[PDB]
Amino acid sequence: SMSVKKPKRDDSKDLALCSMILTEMETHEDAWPFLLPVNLKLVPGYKKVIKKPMDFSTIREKLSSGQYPNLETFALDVRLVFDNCETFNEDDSDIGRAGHNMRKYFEKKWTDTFK
Repeated sequence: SMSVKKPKRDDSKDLALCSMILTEMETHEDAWPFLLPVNLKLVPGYKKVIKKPMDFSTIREKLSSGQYPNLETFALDVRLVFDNCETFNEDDSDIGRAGHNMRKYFEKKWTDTFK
């Protein structure tokens, strides 16, 4: 509350560390469905169904330009990528499996880097 604060966690490396995670997600062999925004002209149903499209290149530009206020807003966008994927793709599909794999890969890096 006013003039009552928990001890100050060092957040000075968070930007660099999110960048490293994101590089590791970019270079994963199963990243290919997620590298670029879904082409809304060429994929019927995407625009109407997926209310907030998100992809790794868009996260990279947001990260690089100071549009994440803290590491939690960064994780919310990464998770959005996988939540969108599950919304649109059957589990038993190459893309559906890719999204589960990448979400797992992310969540472990997230826990190991920050928890």
